[PDB]
Amino acid sequence: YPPIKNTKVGLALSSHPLASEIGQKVLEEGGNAIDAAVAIGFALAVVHPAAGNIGGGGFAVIHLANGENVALDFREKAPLKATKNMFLDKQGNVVPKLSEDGYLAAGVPGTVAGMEAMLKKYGTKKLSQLIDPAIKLAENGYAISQRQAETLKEARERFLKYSSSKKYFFKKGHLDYQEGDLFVQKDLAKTLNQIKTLGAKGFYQGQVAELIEKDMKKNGGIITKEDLASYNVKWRKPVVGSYRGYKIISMSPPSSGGTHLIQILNVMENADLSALGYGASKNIHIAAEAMRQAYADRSVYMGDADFVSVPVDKLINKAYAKKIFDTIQPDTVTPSSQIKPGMGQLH
Amino acid sequence: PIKNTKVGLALSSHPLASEIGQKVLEEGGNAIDAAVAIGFALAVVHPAAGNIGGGGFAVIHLANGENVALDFREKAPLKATKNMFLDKQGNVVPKLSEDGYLAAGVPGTVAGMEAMLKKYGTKKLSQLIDPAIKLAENGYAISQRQAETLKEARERFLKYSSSKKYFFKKGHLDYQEGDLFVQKDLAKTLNQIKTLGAKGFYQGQVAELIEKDMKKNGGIITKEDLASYNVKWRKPVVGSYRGYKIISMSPPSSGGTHLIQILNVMENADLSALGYGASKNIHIAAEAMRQAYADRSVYMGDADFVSVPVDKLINKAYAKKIFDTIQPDTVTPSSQIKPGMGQLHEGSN
Amino acid sequence: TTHYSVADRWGNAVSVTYTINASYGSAASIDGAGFLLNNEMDDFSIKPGNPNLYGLVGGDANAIEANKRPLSSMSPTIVLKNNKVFLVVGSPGGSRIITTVLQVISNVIDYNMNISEAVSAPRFHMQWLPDELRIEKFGMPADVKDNLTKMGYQIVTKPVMGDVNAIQVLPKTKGSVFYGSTDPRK
Amino acid sequence: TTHYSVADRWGNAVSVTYTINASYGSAASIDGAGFLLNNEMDDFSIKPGNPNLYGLVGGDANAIEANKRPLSSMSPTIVLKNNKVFLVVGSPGGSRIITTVLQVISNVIDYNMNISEAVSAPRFHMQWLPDELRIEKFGMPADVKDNLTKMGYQIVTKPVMGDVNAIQVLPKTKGSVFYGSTDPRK
Repeated sequence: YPPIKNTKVGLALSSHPLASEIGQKVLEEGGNAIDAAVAIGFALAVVHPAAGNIGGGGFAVIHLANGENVALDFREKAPLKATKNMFLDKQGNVVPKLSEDGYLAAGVPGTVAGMEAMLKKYGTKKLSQLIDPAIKLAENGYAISQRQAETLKEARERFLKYSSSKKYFFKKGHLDYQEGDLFVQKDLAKTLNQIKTLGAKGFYQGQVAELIEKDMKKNGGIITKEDLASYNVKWRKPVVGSYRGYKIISMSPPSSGGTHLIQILNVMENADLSALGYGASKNIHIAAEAMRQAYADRSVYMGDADFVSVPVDKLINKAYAKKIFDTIQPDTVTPSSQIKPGMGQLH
Repeated sequence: PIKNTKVGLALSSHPLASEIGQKVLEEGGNAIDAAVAIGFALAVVHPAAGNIGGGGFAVIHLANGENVALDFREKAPLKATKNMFLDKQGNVVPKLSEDGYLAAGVPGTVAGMEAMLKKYGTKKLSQLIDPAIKLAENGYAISQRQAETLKEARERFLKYSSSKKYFFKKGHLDYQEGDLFVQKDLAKTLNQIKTLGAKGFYQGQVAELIEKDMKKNGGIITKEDLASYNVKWRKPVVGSYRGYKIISMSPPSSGGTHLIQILNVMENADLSALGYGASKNIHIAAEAMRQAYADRSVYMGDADFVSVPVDKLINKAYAKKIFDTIQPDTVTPSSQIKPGMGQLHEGSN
Repeated sequence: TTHYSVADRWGNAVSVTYTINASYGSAASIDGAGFLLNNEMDDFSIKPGNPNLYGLVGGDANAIEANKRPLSSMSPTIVLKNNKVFLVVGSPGGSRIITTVLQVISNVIDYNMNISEAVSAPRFHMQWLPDELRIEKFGMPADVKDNLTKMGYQIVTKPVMGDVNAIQVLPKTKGSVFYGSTDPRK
Repeated sequence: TTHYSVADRWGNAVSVTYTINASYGSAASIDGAGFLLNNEMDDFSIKPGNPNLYGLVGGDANAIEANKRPLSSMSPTIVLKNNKVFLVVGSPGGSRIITTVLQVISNVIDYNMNISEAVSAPRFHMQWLPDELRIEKFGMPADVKDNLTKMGYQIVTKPVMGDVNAIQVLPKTKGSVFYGSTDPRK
């Protein structure tokens, strides 16, 4: 139960021991939270391939020593050739797994751009140094954990469909990796070294960009050098809220999380949850009904704010939350079928 | 959960003690050898409970299928008397049975460790105790929790010169998390045991130190008490619960008896039906517990000195009767509970 | 998806959630580069009313367009108190991310749990569609489920939700103390 | 009090619970020997009806007598399933030892929890006198507490109970696997 503790350099926590240690060591060596975050970002792209990555994207919410709160959007972008019904057959019907497995299901990767973006703006150490640990792990390998042997096995069927993956995630003869096996990733190392040397350009340009485009074209994908060269992170303002005297700073669009998190919290704030304590059906009911309305709202008002109008300010307005709370009945629920996005309000 | 499929596991409340035990299993010792090394290790790294100055029980399952129990519980001193903790008016003398030298029973831990080792171990006490000696001599790091407990016991330690010297840094300062704690006198005592075995504690120099400090501070333990200390191999209490066999400690402990008793009552209900935490299941376990502790207050004691109806307390027939008294949706106030439920009456006794 | 939290001695705090969407993303790699490609496009509404990998639905707001970024549920968050770092939290889990993060925060602020307790605590989930109250094994006792079922909820026990890596910073007389917690779920 | 469990590859299992009674026992050490003396005499009934440190009471059976051993609640236990070690469990906690140990056993056998879950699960306690149902913080939700209270229980929240160090052995295709768990309460 006892939480991890530190009273000197702070904490750097991730879902993988090697990556967390790598980040912690950056803190011990003098780097700041950003330096450590960038170091962790690349480490996880090596030791936790199921999620950690350089081929995906994500978000970063940051509180700076000077009191400023910023959000970094390095989410993937639909390719330049992507279309509204690109995953439907010639009858408007969803083409099975076309948006789940394969090269066409991929958006332009932003992770690498994101790491360099936050480093250049708020970091203090050089990328070349913060990326060395991951490079070492990719070059010399690491032990396949118990959980990894599993997840890797549950994804075997998918890997098999693609030669590229068959070569990187299987031992000779396309055999699954077992717990304890030493997993080495030479090509990933090369790519990482490219970034270490040329920075983000080592990924979105040159050989790596070449490999991406040619392999994409060769496999029915649509990502091209044009896409990579045009990928751009976006520093956005975080969505902000308050909860019983605490300031909530979370991710704004293209993420819906921060908005609905603050929305639901706003509804719950109208009740004294502390009174009945954790796990009381009375408190769970209030939170669940708030969630119910928020997810309904999500299905209609949420999208990339750069392309559509998203009523963030309205959804996080406490008056709107108060209107939701007042509809919550003490011992009965509001069926989802009777829920109406926006409640009719939002105007 | 931690795991092992090679030599097994040795688990304790202190990582250094657990490692010492695990190391014994790795080096080829059996469960008893590892238990003995841990017993001495905890007496160094976990002074709040680990010890050589107290006592306890060991329940053992041997590879051949036999189940035995070792009683190394302290004994009231030879000069102990029924009202020794009461004043002339028959009222409890505050703290007399809790703080100080008169609150002590004759220690059995050391006799117990040696007893189980010589009967079921495979290694020499001399080697199994070295890790502990090393920790007492070289010292170990005070943990966060340990700093907390030492601090809370501060007022009690201050009452005695011996403890003020051993459990406080120079100047009566509380040990802090991270401080290296060295125990030279303890190492000296552990070395006597390493060289002479149990006799290194119950006799010779150590026995003298004990009797001397006792006389000086109002305690009644003497060299005779120590030389007379005896462990006892007893039959464990045995029971069953939904197919599984329950092996636990018999008197002088009431633990195994009431554990089997309470589980016997619970066995009459299908707890799986509602699952963990259901008030319906808690009610049955709680009312069973209520009757068990009521029974404890009257029928439990050292069976060598008093008649203890262990077999009747763990009989599923008695448990069924207790179960039947449990009323749905309502408790039986403790004021209304009758120890024994009229099932433990041996005539007019 | 995976999330990591970082906080230093200077007062900086970084909460990062990134992913390739599903486990191993699209399962397809870039030959010669050695990295897996994401299948983030599935976070787009590829057809009105069509539920994706997490049961989420959408209309026009989240339809596919060139260079548009697909809607996400990732909730990297930082909670402040007196403008100082108090909590750094986030988690993976598709649609359940929002509710998971929300519960950890509520656990600390509403029930005064330390970050370890807040993270370990059983979690529930409601996402409108499907109309069910998702819970975890051993997470809710009979008495609670009975009362919720009476209210109209359709309770379903499913795999544990999330993998929260959080940090709690508390002001010390001379400096600050950092408390962290990894999730016992994964 | 403290408990430790050991199980080896030959099939032996040793469950040991030992103590000097209270935290640091009598708080008095043997000068020149470096060890603390137990305050085990308090486990005796020093006066009919007088509650000891754990609220336990007694009469003749547990009265003081020279050379007699004071009654204990220590419950070092071993559970078998076919004369083969299944669980090695025990715990400190005075009067609460008995209930702590049986709940862990129950959690495994009745609710099929693995040893880690079994140990971590909240615990309750009833010892007849005082007439109260003792629970742990965050251990029992309002719904359950309300129903138990309506039954007649006087619920009280007190410090966490115990420090279980347990081992679970499960037969494997080729041999046995040993699962262990320390107590978070430790």
